[PDB]
Amino acid sequence: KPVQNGSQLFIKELRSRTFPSAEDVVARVPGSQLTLGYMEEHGFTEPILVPKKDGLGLAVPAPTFYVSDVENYVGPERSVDVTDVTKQKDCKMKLKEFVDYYYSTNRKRVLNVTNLEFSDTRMSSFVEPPDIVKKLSWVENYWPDDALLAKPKVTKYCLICVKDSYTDFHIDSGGASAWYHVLKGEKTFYLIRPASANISLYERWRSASNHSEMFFADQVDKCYKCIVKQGQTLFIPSGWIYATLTPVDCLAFAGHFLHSLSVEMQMRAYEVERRLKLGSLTQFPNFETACWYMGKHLLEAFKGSHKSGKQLPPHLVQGAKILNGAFRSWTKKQALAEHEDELPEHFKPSQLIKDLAKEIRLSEN
Ligand SMILES: O=C(O)CNC(=O)C(=O)O
Ligand SMILES: [Cl-]
Ligand code: NI
Repeated sequence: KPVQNGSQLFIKELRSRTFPSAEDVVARVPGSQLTLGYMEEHGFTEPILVPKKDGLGLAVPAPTFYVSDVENYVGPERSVDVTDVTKQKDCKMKLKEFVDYYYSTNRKRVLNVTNLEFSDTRMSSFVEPPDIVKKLSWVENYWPDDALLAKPKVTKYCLICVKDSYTDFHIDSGGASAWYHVLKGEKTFYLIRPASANISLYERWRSASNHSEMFFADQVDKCYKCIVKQGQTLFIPSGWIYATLTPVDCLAFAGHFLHSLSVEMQMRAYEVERRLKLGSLTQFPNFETACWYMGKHLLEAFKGSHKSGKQLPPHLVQGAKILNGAFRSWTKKQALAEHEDELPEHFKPSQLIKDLAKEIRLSEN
């Protein structure tokens, strides 16, 4: 007799379990200290909690902004993805109907909205991602405004979760990093380090037919518990395997981004999700396109280095090597035309690869 993940009993069982504190792993940092220099010094390999939004350059509405306000600014008629936590099955419904449920007393069901991207709505102007995210983000820096392919629509999510909701262990799509801001309520994260063997266990667990009957954290050494409270912001690094529990009704904002400190992990995660073939619904759209733009940027940086007389930093050269490898796999004979759909206009992949390979050789000397 197995326990279904996200069921009433599961939650009761999970609430009772003791986990190691995120204390020893999650750094608490004031917003003004979260700079590019800080990220480079530490490598953004561990999650970071910023207890107050001051200095982050994050814009969000006041905590007097309610789910009812979300309905108004997003649009009552908007189709949204709703997860039935007690079944771990998703469905579609008008936001109006979810909001109706949310304000119901005697909720029979445990339902959440965790995929509402609002950048195309009136609510978009009320939220601006942290400055550090804009500084790190490959799309923000390298995807041109006049591009014929649409930017990955992953920059502004509104998360609405009722008390006792649960999101099972996962790695976010594209191995993207995340910022996560709790506006009202609190959100508990269960964090697992993306050590290589953990990643492999994760892939095997997730590919198993009975994954919903198995608590993944049982298979790893350390799963850290991190409570994120009202007004706090959590930055989750590339590749981290995590689940969440919602202790009280919670409203949160989040966004996802790729960056130059985790090229290797981004590719490893992308490779895993492609073998899993999930149709994630939360997929990082045009991950490959963002990588092509990064690759073009790196080539320009290499060429520029000859005029500046200053070498690119080692992690960028290593990043270039990893990207060039991916570029080769995506354009191989058998490498499909699913891959060609993600190539930006005006790209000559075989020429880019050859030019990057040469610049890398020159740089290494
Ligand atoms: O909000 C939650 O409980 C879970 N959200 C995520 O996993 C995410 O934003 O990527
Ligand atoms: Cl990005
Ligand atoms: Ni997630």
